[PDB]
Amino acid sequence: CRPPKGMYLTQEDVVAVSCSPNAANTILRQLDMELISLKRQVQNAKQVNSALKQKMEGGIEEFKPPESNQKINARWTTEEQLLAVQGVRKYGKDFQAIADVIGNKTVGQVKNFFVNYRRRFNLEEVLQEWEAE
Amino acid sequence: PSGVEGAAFQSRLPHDRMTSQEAACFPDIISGPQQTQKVFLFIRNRTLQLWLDNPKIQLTFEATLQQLEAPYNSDTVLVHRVHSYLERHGLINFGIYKRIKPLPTKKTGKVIIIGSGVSGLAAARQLQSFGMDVTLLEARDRVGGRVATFRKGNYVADLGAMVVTGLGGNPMAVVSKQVNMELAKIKQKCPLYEANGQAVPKEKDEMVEQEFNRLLEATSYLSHQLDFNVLNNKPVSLGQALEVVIQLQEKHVKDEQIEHWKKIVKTQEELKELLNKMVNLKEKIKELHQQYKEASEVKPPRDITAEFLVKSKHRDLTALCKEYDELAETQGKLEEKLQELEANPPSDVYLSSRDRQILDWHFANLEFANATPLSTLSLKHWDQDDDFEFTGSHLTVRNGYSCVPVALAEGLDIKLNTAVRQVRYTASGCEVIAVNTRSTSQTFIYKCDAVLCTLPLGVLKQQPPAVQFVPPLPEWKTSAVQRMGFGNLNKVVLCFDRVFWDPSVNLFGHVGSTTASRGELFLFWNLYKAPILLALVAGEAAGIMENISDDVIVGRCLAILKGIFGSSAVPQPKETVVSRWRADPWARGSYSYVAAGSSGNDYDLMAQPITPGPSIPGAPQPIPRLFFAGEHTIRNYPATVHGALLSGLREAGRIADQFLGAMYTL
Ligand SMILES: Cc1cc2nc3c(=O)[nH]c(=O)nc-3n(C[C@H](O)[C@H](O)[C@H](O)COP(=O)(O)OP(=O)(O)OC[C@H]3O[C@@H](n4cnc5c(N)ncnc54)[C@H](O)[C@@H]3O)c2cc1C
Repeated sequence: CRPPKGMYLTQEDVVAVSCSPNAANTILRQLDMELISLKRQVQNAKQVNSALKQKMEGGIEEFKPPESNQKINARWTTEEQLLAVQGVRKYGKDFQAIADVIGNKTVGQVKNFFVNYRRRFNLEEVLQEWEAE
Repeated sequence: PSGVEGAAFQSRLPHDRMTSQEAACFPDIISGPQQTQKVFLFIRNRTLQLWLDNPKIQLTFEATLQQLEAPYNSDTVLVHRVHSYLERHGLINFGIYKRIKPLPTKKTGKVIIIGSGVSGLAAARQLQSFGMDVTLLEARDRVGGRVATFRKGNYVADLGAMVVTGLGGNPMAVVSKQVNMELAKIKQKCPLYEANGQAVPKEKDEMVEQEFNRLLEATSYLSHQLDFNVLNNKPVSLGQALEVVIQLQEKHVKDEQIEHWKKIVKTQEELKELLNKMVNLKEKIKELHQQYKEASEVKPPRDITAEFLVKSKHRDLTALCKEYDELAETQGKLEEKLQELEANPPSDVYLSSRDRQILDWHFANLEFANATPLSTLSLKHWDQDDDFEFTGSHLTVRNGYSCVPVALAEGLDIKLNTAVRQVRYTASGCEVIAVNTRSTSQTFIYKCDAVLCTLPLGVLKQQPPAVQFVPPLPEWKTSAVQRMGFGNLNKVVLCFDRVFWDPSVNLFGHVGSTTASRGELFLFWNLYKAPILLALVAGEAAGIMENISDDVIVGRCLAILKGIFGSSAVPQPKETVVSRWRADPWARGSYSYVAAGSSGNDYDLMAQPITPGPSIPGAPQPIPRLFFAGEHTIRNYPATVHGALLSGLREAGRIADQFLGAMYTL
């Protein structure tokens, strides 16, 4: 009913190999050429990838800034407000980043701040500015 | 099976159904109601049984009816009809039996039989048994034909037929009871031993073998499922189909490796692009660090935009460092997934060489069993006679198979050294012209009502003809003779003074160096009491080796065997014989095979008798005059002894029906 398991034979493949006396060799050579042509091609990209691995030597540890683990505190000092306004100019509504900058403010009190002072600091104008970039 | 069904089976008949042969003789019954059929069958099977239970004494109608019980012996014509049909068609009282009713004083009809083969002898016994007057004409100086059995001293070895391919349904079973053949089972275990001399290990042996068998079922799939049976207006051979399959099997191996490396490169391309992305992050990060440095080096107290500048760059930097750590994690994965792949590659190859040569032996064994190159077997039909294979272990005749023709020969008018040159068959009877093989100026003429021809297919195929038919055989016949295949295979007999081989092993194989020579000496049998080794040449080899001196051939054997068992252990042989069947002019080959382009049909065409046209024109249609038997005439049991033996039984039946008429049909 079906070819024994792991034997492979199709109408197309049988027709394919039979067409000509040599079609057999032909077909099997292309597969042999096409193999070496990928084996070499792997050889390259190995070296090539190994080149760029030499360029990443050391890693980025020597560039890791010192960490600041200062606790949240929801009391807005005037400079914290100022840092914020500037963040908006630099980040748009990325309130996560902005809070990262301010350092001791979660991501909400930032949205809060956004909508509390949005009139007095023209945070709409500050956004329109960030936007045009 | 047991009892009466046992007999139906042991007589190659379905116990629960009437055969076409039976339908033809008992049309009343088979058109009749079920009940009578069951009676008829029982009566048949029962009678068979009785014969089978004791084939050393003629089974008489009396003895038969005697032993039937009612309801069945109520119809005593049916019993006779049946008993008589079985006797005719040699399903009972065939072979060598003690005749209860000494032979009819006076004989009816005259038949000349060509060839003292088994087919010939079995026919001739029957016809004689049926009262006819029979003479056999044989070219050789002995009976048996392709049952040849070398004998010198205690050495005894068959150069033709030596196996009894199973007793389940084999007429030779019966004959073995009537004649002492010393049947010894053959232990199928055959260890192979590469070109060099080194046993093949279990692991290979089985891997390869199973591939062989797999490859065959494959071919079948092409044939039946994909209809791969013609190619460029020529019929596909088993060989072609095997190559094609092997090809495709290789093609797949490659096709898989390809798509494996295609996965490697594609994963490298993932890794590459990530490395650029990572090396440029390296860059931005390195620099962005600087700016943070610089901004942070400005000292407090600072105004807020400068304070912002530090903090801004700090986060912007920690952010990027995070991104890099992540990608270094991703990198670690692609790097290790890259190591899984070049660690776990698909199959390098389909078959090494060392295997593909072992596989070549599994092919020689097939070429040996079919007496022919697989380039020549019909893809569609080479194995049509498969369903009819017997049951039981295969066996050998340990005192030599010639014991059988010789037994059969006993009591027959056989003329040896008589070579038929011409067969003339006319509306009014036939004459056969023969010569003395010894001095061929001497001529004989034999007149007879009928001729039964057991001439080998090789001999029939011969050009120019060894035997002339007058008139010529009709084209329908002569085409079947071309279309059919008549193969070849030879044996070399090595008689030694001591056993230097394993006595618990009957046969063992040698693996040839090349495909083109997987035939040569590829198998050795150790089957006889005396220290004899027998070596087969199969395949394309048998053909070529026929053109090589014996000494050389025997050399090549000792070589092979020295390589297997060591130079100190391989004496010279005391005695050697070497067959050359294709050369042998009374055989011109070894046995039939289903050529590509032929069908089992041709075998039937071979058995159809020939009916000469009328003497005077306008005179009415004659009787059939020229009849054919032999191993090539019997579709379901070709190329065997039993199958010849049966063909002989068949034609005797048919000839007697013709010339003595058949009372049992009413
Ligand atoms: C090497 C070999 C091994 C075999 N092994 C086996 C086996 O293991 N098992 C098995 O079951 N079968 C086997 N066979 C097949 C078997 O031997 C034959 O099928 C069988 O013996 C056929 O008998 P036959 O009467 O049809 O033909 P034959 O036995 O050939 O008889 C025909 C007769 O015709 C005679 N003759 C030819 N030309 C003329 C003429 N012009 N005038 C008068 N007489 C003529 C011949 O001399 C011969 O005696 C084997 C055959 C060979 C060659």
